[PDB]
Amino acid sequence: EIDSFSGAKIYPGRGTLFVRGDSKIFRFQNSKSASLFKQRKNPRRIAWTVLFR
Amino acid sequence: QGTKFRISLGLPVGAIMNCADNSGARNLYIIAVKGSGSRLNRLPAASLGDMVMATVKKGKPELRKKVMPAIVVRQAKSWRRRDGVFLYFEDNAGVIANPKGEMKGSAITGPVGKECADLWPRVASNSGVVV
Amino acid sequence: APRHGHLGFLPRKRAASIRARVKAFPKDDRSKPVALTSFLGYKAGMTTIVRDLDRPGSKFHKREVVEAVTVVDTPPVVVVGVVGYVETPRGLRSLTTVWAEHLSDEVKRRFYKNWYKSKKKAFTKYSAKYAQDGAGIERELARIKKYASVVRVLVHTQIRKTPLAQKKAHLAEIQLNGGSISEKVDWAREHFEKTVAVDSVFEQNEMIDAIAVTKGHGFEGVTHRWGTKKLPRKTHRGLRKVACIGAWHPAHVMWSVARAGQRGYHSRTSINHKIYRVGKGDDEANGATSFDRTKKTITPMGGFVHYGEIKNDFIMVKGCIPGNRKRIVTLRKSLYTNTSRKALEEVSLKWIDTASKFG
RNA sequence: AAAAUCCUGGCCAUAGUAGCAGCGAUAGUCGGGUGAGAACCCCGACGGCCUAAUGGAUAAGGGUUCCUCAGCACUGCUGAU
RNA sequence: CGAGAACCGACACAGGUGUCCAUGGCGGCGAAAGCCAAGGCCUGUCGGGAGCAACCAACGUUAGGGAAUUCGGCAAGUUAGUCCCGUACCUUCGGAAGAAGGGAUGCCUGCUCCGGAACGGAGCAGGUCGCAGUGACUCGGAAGCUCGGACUGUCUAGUAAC
RNA sequence: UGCAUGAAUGGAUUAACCAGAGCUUCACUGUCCCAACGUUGGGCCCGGUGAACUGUACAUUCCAGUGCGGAGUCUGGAGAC
RNA sequence: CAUAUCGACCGAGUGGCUUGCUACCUCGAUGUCGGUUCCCUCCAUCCUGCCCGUGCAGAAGCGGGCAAGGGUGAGGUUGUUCGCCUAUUAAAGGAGGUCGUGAGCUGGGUUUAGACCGUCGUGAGACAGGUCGGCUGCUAUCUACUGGGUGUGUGGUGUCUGACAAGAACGACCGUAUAGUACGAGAGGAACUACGGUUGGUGGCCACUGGUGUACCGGUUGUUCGAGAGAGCACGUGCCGGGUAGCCACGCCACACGGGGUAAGAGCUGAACGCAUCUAAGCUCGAAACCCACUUGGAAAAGAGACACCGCCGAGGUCCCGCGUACAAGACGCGGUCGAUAGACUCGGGGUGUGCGCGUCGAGGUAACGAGACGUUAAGCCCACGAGCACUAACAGACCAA
Repeated sequence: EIDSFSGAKIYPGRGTLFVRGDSKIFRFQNSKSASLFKQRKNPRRIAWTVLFR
Repeated sequence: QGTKFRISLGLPVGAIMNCADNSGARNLYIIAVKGSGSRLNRLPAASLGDMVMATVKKGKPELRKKVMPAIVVRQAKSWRRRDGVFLYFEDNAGVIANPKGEMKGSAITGPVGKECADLWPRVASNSGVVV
Repeated sequence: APRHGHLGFLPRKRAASIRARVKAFPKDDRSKPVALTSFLGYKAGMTTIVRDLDRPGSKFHKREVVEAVTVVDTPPVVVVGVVGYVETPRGLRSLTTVWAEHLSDEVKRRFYKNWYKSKKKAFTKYSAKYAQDGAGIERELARIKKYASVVRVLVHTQIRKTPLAQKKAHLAEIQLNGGSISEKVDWAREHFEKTVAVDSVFEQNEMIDAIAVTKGHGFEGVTHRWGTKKLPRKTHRGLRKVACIGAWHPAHVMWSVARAGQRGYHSRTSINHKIYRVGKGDDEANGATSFDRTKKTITPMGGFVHYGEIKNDFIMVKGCIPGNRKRIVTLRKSLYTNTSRKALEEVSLKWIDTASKFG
């Protein structure tokens, strides 16, 4: 259970999964990388992202 | 029976949502949902899993006008879980259904929640996608 | 009508003490006693958990999320002083105590280390004056001849390590329900000199009431007191004002009907909280886990709320009420009412959610 | 005269209560001077307000309100040198 | 003095009361907004304290729904400047019309055209940042049906503006 | 088929105009569902300043009854430091 | 086939929701209709519980009994009450409280002064006709209630007791298994019980989704500070984009059973009256209702409580200081160097979205100049959270007390 935008781990009992229009969009660690995604932003580009660097 | 999943009520009455297909559906608007209670400043409530009565605001066919029912497929408001924490995702949702509970429209646009299937099969059935 | 709000808790004052004082205690047979029938430390905020479903008749016997919820930090706590009570008519009244020569090195505030000279303010429980026996004898004699009433112990939760707490310990007496009496009296005496933890009276799956003062603001209007209807628009601009309260012979209204006053604060128990987990902060694992002295199992990264990190003895009380909030002090109990049967010594706790609160 | 929503005066409760906030102008603060006494009288610094006007010159109207010195019982929505 | 204390209004009254300064700077169409000089002021003259509760006056932001509210969309909101494109029924041919609707808009570098010239105006090419370029401020929401009175104008000083 | 329209007591109709009356649509939005949080001035406490309305008397009332038939004050109860 | 059900004539009542009467009360004035909001009640019960009857096969009903615990809405026209209509619903009952409710709101209607139309009148003007416009005063003395204090009556710290008080803390529905079974020619089509879920109500909480977020970061128009940089104003954010914490709901969690006693009813044993009889004594069961259970309050319950310990020359407490898990004043809670209570700093964790400057490129332009692009730069700026850390400030000291 890993975040698929920011990266790392996802806590055992938190972290959402939302669904977009047609099925798409995955989890979140939380509201952090979330709104970051909402604004069009790519995690492989900004600051500490596991995906980053 | 049991949703087995906690749900917060995303949309109240007079709310406008999108049918994820009926025939000539469009955007139904919510009228009281199943047997439900009330209180001062009640704001009826509704949420995924709860059968709702509704009218077809948009349309095309002479579906528009009204009567109903339909079940809310998806909602924007959180959920619950059994495993993780859960989601809200899409826009809200709703599919018209017969008293049988079957859809009155062959295809359902959009996804559907897992424990909506449990409440009513056939609705989940012609899902197209679950989860 | 229905009437707005519900009578029950009354009048709805403020709350004396920001420590809960349980009105009733479990009644027991086949018991120790605990002394600390109630035992508690207090709140950190909480996330959620994935739990295996327990043993229902039901099909669900798999992973499902429940709000693993408000993990409160407890314990250990020490009971210094078992107090007897004996003889009516009137009511319960204290007898004599016991003692303890251990004195947590912080129990000065709200206790010992009072100025030797008398102070205008009343002195709290402090003692250098000791008679362990004498108290014991007094109780025993006032057992056979006179009476005694249920005995309890003083308790005081230490802030060994909690975010922002001090030597101050605000503890209240918790009763011990053993068997006859004299058997139990012995028990509270043994667990006198000595200290305790949650893992004593407690058990995962076991249901417990929880009590604490609600957090909340001072006086507010009718609407968000017991709920009342706002409006109609006229005096809409003004604050919600209920129609006149009572009109007739008494000019004043006792009412029992919608009045502005303090809110927030409280003192109310919750019933049948399940206690999904028991815990710690020390590392223990069935298999290899992180090393380098990792931390508590459930504390979110980023800390939790204002008062962060947990690294010691915990408790998880699902569907967190908690009947109060952040860094206050809830009191545990035993489940007096009970409904469903107890679950198990432990729950599966497949996953715990750890994430910064924000984000 | 006990009386007329009676006339005139005096006086109690109301109350140490309401008002001294509301306005597109939210305005002061730190040192110092004088003084029996200084939050608001004066000096400096810092911070602000007004720009068809809270600036400049005037009509009517007021009538000495102008200037100086000495004052504080009166007046000044608190105090006042 | 000539006025949020020297005038009229019983008052050191948020009211009322004529003339000239309309050429101070940036801004911009501007005697507009906003900001700032010169000049004036801290006298629209009671202060001190509590994260300062309820309740009230003004007001900001509120997810999803979007007039379900209500006698009535009252209140609030929406639109907004400028240029280009484009613009229906009807009509007294004037109008309707800014109908509607669609696009553009900043900064920087180098230029062309109009003019005697402006610290005037209109364009061109290239480079370039932001979620957003009339970035604040200033700044219309639009369309249709019906009734009445043709129109601008007048009126119950102080509940009626039709 | 007008209870009881009608021609300068003007009839009909009408482009433009309108803080005029009624209705519909798109757009919008805390009007509403259903309320929350925050901002400023009050409110609360403190120093100073300081009124007015109103007042037959008595008065801690409540449930009933009675009475000129709509009583805190009569009657019976209840409650009340 | 009176009495499953419907039920006239006539006769006897009960209620005090409609209407009328009283012309009894008020004309030195008891503010209108309708609506709204907020509380209580009535039955004579609409649903739910337990029952009886049936013209009760079943299913679905119809009628009756006990029973008031809980429940019993949203909209379109109209000022409307009423009522008509639509879709939901278990059902969308009716009535009283000065036709409850204007020192609470609204002001659409009635019923002021303006005006039009119709009708009537010679006319002023009228109408139990229609229409457009047309105002809502007061600083609470007493009493009443909601909450908070100070005292009096019957040393202090901590923990409890429970007289009593409040609750609907739960109500209801759908689906599956039962079962395509029983019952039925067939069509059709149950139940006990066990489960899943929804709705309405109630309490609490914010990990998740969502809102706000005039903290913050960015973009950008106008203008002023000469440009650049960096900034002010545009109501108290110019506008647009994003959004942390917190607070929230549209989000999430939790809210039984069971036992005891009864009603209607079903029965047992059983006489009066040798039989019969559920009743007269006795007894077994039996409602969503009653009591308990459960949640909340509660030593001012005047029989004013109990227990343990500390203490009477010092136990404790108030003030003080630093802060909040608290808060309108007051109160409450925590810490005070035997210290991590608050701030600073650093780090962690977060928000924006890459800074100034310089270098290269850039449509072009002799050139000057040049919107903009890339690199430096996960930059820069910022944070109401956490940790580390005694650096700074919790000093100093006062007072009360048997």
